[PDB]
Formats: sequence, structure tokens, C-alpha cells
Amino acid sequence: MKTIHVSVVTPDGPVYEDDVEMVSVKAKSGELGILPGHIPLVAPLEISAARLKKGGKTQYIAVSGGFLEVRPDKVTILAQAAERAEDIDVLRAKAAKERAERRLQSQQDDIDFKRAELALKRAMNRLSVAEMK
Amino acid sequence: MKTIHVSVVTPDGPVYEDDVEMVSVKAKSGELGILPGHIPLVAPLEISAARLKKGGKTQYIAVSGGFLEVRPDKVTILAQAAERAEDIDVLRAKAAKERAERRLQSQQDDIDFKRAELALKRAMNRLSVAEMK
Ligand SMILES: Nc1ncnc2c1ncn2[C@@H]1O[C@H](COP(=O)(O)OP(=O)(O)OP(=O)(O)O)[C@@H](O)[C@H]1O
Ligand SMILES: Nc1ncnc2c1ncn2[C@@H]1O[C@H](COP(=O)(O)OP(=O)(O)OP(=O)(O)O)[C@@H](O)[C@H]1O
Repeated sequence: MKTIHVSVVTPDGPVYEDDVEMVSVKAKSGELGILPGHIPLVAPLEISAARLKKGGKTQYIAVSGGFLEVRPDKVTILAQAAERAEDIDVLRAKAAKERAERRLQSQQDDIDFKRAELALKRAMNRLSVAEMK
Repeated sequence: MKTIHVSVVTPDGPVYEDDVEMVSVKAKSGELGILPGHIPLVAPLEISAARLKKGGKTQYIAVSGGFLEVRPDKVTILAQAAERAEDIDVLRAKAAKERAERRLQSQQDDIDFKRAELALKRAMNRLSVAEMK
């Protein structure tokens, strides 16, 4: 029953490390299921959930974009921000969601849109992942 | 004069690939000059210029943070955005700088200042690096 060593790193350092059966992530190209033996690969990740499977139990992590690196003996997710499901502050993410929506409807604006949309997506992603704890 | 392979990749894909005598970058910890034989290292990068020294000649790349991944033989810069100095659209970056400055100067409510400050740093860095083409 083979496993892959996975590490999730943010600019603050490692947030998660384990040996798991499968790592599923959303790359810019599509959903990827990384199993032991996967060829080496470096792919950009979208604001999405990473799903880490170990003996049927699945651990969810909100990844606010970053990069996936797959090597023979390791899988690394390098994320601009990452939170395990159980560590997401749901109130804060709801507040963030509503703030982005308010900006996006601003009209009276020096409001930046592209970044306001990304702010909304990071909040919705965190809320979706938190539902899984 | 030993070399290290350098790769710079962004969510659009590779920006640069070559063998250089040294790569210098601004990590969260401070400036790093990476020579061949450097031990493994993952470090987050600041909004900065990467200086790639080759045959006396130096190539500059504007890097909008992301991560540095070092092995004795090869250095990967995984950037949220990166532009070789000669590829920087100066008119664009100046407009971004002035747009961010207008946003920052606004005493109006939820403009979102943190990411306005980051937008300004990115434009200033690009304008500075373009000068090094
Ligand atoms: N609601 C959440 N629960 C736990 N930590 C979070 C949450 N939202 C952001 N963080 C953390 O705060 C730091 C900044 O993250 P980021 O810049 O993506 O926040 P943001 O989308 O601007 O949200 P906010 O406006 O709520 O601060 C990162 O360390 C991140 O892991
Ligand atoms: N002035 C520049 N010249 C060439 N490409 C650039 C420049 N500014 C951003 N880009 C490119 O556009 C894409 C988005 O980059 P980024 O999100 O950092 O832009 P930005 O800071 O929002 O700037 P702008 O407001 O001008 O779009 C990245 O591919 C990047 O390489």
C-alpha cells in the first residue's frame, strides 16, 4: 500500500506534512490525481482545494494559488496562502466574501476589479473547504 | 567557472531557462546569491529583481514574489508573475504605478489598501528592472 511524501509550504513555512495515498489538486490545466510513481511535473495551481487521501480518510486544504511540484520521492505544494479545513476561521472568510462583493458593486470607484474577484474566490474557496472539516 | 541551471516559471509557463554562474534574489530573509553547490533550500521571494550572472553579462528578471527552490545543480524560481527586463512594457507599468498611487491617496472607505500597496511595489519593481535591459 504505497504512499507519497507530501509537503505544503507557505511564505511562513510548512503548514502540513504527511505520507498519503493520493494528492488531488486543481492545476490551471485541470484536476490532477497524483499517485506514487507520477512523473516529475511542475504545474501552477488555481485557488482551490487540495485533497489528501490516507486510508480512505481525506484531508482538505484551501490553497490560494501556488505551484505543485512532483518529484520521484516527494510532492510539494508551494502556496501563497494555505489553510487546513479545521483551521479556517469561517466568520472571517464570510466577512471577506461580503467585502469583495461590496467592492465589486462599488460603482463609486477607484475600486480594483481583477483583485477584488480574486479576493472573492479565496473567500469562497475557504468557505467550501471549511465545510469539509 | 562552474554553472547552475536556472528555470523561471510562472502560471503561463517558462520565462527563462539557462546556465548561469550565479542567481541573486531577494528572499524574505534578505538577499541571496546562489552559486553552484548551494545546499537544498525553499524560500519565499519578495517583489524584487532576479540578477542572473552569465559570462560577465547579467540578465535581470522582475519577479512578483513566489518561491525559490534551490538544489546544488539547479535553481527554480516559481513566480506569480515574472518578466525579463526586455519584455517589460514600460508604459503599462507606469500606468499601474499611477493607478495604485491614486488608489492609495484616496481617503474613501473600502479601497483595499494592502493589495494597493503590493500593486505599487510590482510596478515600481518593473520600472526599475526595465532600466536594466
Ligand atoms: N478565514 C481564514 N481562516 C484562517 N486563516 C486565514 C483566513 N483568511 C486569510 N487567512 C490567513 O491570513 C494570511 C493572509 O491571507 P490572504 O492574503 O489570502 O487573506 P485575504 O483573502 O486578504 O483575507 P482577509 O481579508 O480575511 O484577511 C494568510 O496567512 C492566510 O493563511
Ligand atoms: N508592465 C509589464 N510588462 C509586461 N508584462 C506585464 C507587466 N505587468 C504585468 N504583466 C504581465 O501580466 C500578467 C499579470 O501580472 P500582474 O498581475 O503582476 O499585473 P498587475 O500588477 O495587475 O499589472 P497591470 O495592472 O498592468 O495589469 C503577468 O503575466 C505578467 O507577466
